[PDB]
Amino acid sequence: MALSTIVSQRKQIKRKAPRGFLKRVFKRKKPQLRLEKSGDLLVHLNCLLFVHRLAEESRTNACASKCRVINKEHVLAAAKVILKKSRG
Amino acid sequence: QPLSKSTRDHLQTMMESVIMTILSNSIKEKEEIQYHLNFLKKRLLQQCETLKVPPKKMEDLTNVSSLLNMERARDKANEEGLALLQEE
Amino acid sequence: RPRQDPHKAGLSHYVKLFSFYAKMPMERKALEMVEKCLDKYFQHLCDDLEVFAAHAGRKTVKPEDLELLMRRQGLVTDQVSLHVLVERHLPLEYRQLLIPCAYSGNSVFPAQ
Amino acid sequence: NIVLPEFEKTHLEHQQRIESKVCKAAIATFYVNVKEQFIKMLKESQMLTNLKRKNAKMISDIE
Amino acid sequence: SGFRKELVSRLLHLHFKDDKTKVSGDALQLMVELLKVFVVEAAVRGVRQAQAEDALRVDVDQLEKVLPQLLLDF
Amino acid sequence: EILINRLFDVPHDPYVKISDSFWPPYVELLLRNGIALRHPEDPTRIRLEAFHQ
Amino acid sequence: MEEEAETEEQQRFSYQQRLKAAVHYTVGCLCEEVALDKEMQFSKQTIAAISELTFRQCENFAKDLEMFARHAKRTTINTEDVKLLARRSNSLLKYITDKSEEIAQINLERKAQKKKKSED
Amino acid sequence: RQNLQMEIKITTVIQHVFQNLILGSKVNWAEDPALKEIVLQLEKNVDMM
DNA sequence: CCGTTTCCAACGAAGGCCTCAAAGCGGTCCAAATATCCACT
DNA sequence: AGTGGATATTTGGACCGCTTTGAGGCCTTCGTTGGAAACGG
Repeated sequence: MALSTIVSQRKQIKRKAPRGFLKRVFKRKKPQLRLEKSGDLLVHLNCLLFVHRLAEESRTNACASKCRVINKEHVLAAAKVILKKSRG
Repeated sequence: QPLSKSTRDHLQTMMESVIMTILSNSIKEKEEIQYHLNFLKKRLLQQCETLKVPPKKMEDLTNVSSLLNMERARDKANEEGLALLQEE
Repeated sequence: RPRQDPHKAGLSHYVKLFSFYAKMPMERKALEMVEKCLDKYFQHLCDDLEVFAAHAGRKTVKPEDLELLMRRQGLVTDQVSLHVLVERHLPLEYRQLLIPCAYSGNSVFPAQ
Repeated sequence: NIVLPEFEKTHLEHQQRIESKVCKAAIATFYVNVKEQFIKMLKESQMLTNLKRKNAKMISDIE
Repeated sequence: SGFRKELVSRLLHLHFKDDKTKVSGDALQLMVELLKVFVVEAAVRGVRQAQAEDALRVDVDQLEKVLPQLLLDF
Repeated sequence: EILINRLFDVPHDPYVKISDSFWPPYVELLLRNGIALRHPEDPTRIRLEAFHQ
Repeated sequence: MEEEAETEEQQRFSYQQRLKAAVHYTVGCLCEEVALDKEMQFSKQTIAAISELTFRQCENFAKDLEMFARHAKRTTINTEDVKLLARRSNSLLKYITDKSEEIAQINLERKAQKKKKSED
Repeated sequence: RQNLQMEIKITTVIQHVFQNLILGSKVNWAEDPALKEIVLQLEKNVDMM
């Protein structure tokens, strides 16, 4: 397999969430606010749902645009709608 | 042999549309005039149901003008081609 | 002698989750794209949480703000609440902390 | 072609019942509207069939 | 040549979850102008799509080409 | 007892709609301990796990 | 009992039809005043479609407004909920905020006139 | 025979329900022998009695 | 007696499956930072 | 919560058979096309 192409992961990594990374990001972005006890878990869940939406959209865009391998324009066009739908 | 229900639903949506547009300008005596309109519309539907007519055939009404234009273009093209061939 | 910044180390988890959910071979040029989209999404999420907390009248972020945001996103509704999504997508160690449960003489944890 | 006359006189089957001004105006307006629609759609149908058969004959002639 | 107050008042009251929730005057004033901005935006989007085609008139097709992203924005 | 009765009497439709009497603590306990299962289409209906099968 | 319920349902349906006709007249006026000075012509099907879609979107607007009002423990809707509802795209957000500034200076004018009348 | 089958099924269901309840209640059963006998007799089969 | 609609014979490519060879590296074993964490004070 | 000490983690090093892609063959089966024949004037 070429280094440019990555095969799909047959096994999923452990479902442990990087709570420290999310806390550090939320602190460096908005340091004036304070997150609650387990808000990072809800942020992780929202990120999981966003990634799932983006993945399915990129998959259908790549399979509908005469392609067996996900390219850059496919995920680009998927993000251009997913990012707009994810805000409210 | 009664007609097919395609022209029936076409007529019913056309009559709903014309009732709606004539009601758009109506200001006084709102509810009873539209009540009478739907009553007489259902009565005309019944009268069309009881009527009999020899069978005929055509397609949906949304593609009338487009098909007419395509047939006009094809007629002109065939005419000019036949004229050229005959002159030769 | 490898060197990895915490940002890429944090984003690699979601990148691998995306690669697993795609179920299709993906070019390497899409990884940085997914990372940039994740950064933009995190920025917009932080801004939305900030404005929601400001409108709520308090300085701290509470789970009702995230519930309102997910409801505006179309993910959470009155029938399909947040507990259903937590049970569907999260393991037991997080469900024990998020969803309240009673045991041992009506002892409820967390207090809800 | 045969359904059109009958429906036509249904016009005067309504005039004998309703008597209000604006109701009568709406009746006349929407009735002439649906009549125009009937005539135009049937004329378009006839012209479409004739044009189709003429196109078939003409392509046969050129071939 | 715009929306009326009673129109949108009925529209919002008949679609609410409970009639106990009331609408103030400034909110009702902003609602009609928001609806007007939305409809004029839809119209100008459709006509700009038609100009991208430079067709003869605006019909259902140019509308539905831009229709989804409009409500995706709103 | 209600869940067991619904499972044993109606074999092909053992789902029960969640009521106000079923407060979230006990329902969550039963769902976490694997005793009960939500309906795949609507979480408002729950059933008992078929242990004998 | 069912007959009276069905008559009330039909009365609500006639009310909805009147609202549809009114909003259709309004959107027709708007579209036919923008089309002429935007050098293009419109078809009636597009007018009907925009009418129906505006009617359907008003319900979503009402839902979002009631949600925003409930989130702040307020049974009445104010300008803050209408400003939050427009936060999806910043362009119309700024448009609505400057419109609220206009409403605010109008309220200032009304308050000044009321104080002047009370002075007399 | 049908009564035997029904009793076996009911007993299996009750056994599994009791086991899951004792597990989820988060109680120490080894200290109380009266419950220890039950939790030791729960797992064994019913038809081979 | 002759033109037209229709079923039948036939070439084809078309797709679907099978096989082999070549370039790649993921997986397994292994180093020594180093970073997650749990409570240290 | 700043300070701390410890132990599992992993990423770059190294190597072989599993891995997929590209190409060639070849087959069994539907379809478009030409034509003989029955029907209408």
